[PDB]
Amino acid sequence: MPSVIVVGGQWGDEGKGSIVAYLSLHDEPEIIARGGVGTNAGHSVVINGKKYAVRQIPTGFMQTKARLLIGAGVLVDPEVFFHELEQLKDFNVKDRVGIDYRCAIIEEKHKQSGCGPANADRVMRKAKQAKDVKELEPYLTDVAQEINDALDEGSLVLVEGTQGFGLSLYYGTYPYVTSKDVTASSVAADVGIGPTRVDEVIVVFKSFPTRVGAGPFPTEMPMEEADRLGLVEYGTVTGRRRRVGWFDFEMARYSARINGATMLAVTMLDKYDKEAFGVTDYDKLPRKAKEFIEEIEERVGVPVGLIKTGPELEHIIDRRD
Repeated sequence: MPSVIVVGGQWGDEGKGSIVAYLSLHDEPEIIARGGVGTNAGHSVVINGKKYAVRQIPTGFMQTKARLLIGAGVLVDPEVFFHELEQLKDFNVKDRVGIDYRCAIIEEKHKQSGCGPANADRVMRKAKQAKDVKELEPYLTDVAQEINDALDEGSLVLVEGTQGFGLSLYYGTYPYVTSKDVTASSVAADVGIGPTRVDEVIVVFKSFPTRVGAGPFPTEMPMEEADRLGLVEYGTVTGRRRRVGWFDFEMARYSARINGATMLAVTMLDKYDKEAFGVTDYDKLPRKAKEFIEEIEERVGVPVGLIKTGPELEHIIDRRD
């Protein structure tokens, strides 16, 4: 059934984790594969007051009745993998987690995240694979296999990528980008699925774009201003203070076009307008809020099917009728 690919249209941290979590529970997909680079991104989600952060395992772990797979095109770090298996032991992920036996491994000599150096040898065919380490075996499998199997069985499959279009290796702010393409097409290749097998493509966006480290930020705002509006965010893995800037409709439109976005997702709308916090019904949104949304759909050319009005799961407006 309608396979959904979730990717970011900015510079990562758009809240891809929250969206995947919502869909995992509301839609109840049978498979939740993870794509992208590796563990250099910690997708977070707030489950009833408790904040979570995963870098290896998909952000759909809350859905016990579903397998969590990791695409072959994704780098795996044994240290973080097992760490999260313990952190999520309450969800019994260790029983439904599968790592493609063709995934590249991130060794300490790479970490010297290590995703960059890892891919360096990856394309140089010098790094080992998942089936080369003993610790990783009871989880090995063929993600491309299971995904296609369920896909033919009309089963729902949800895949999530990492980073954002802005960090794309091809269409990103080179050289200030990741070590690979993060478009919906790439994510599909990471899990082993044909482009014609993809039904829906959701490009996530957040009221205020953010950056991590050097890089061109046209809509960037003085951090002094980011403090007044209260948009100060810290990396879930580095604790680094991300740079903030106002929405970039131009980029949003472009990033949504190349990704062939069939749906748009907006998050942290409450940060743009306090009067929108908790809203579940679009019609119950304040003028200012509706203005922003409508403006996005007209500037991007794609309708927003999901709107996050808070960090909690219930804080979201689902209009995918």
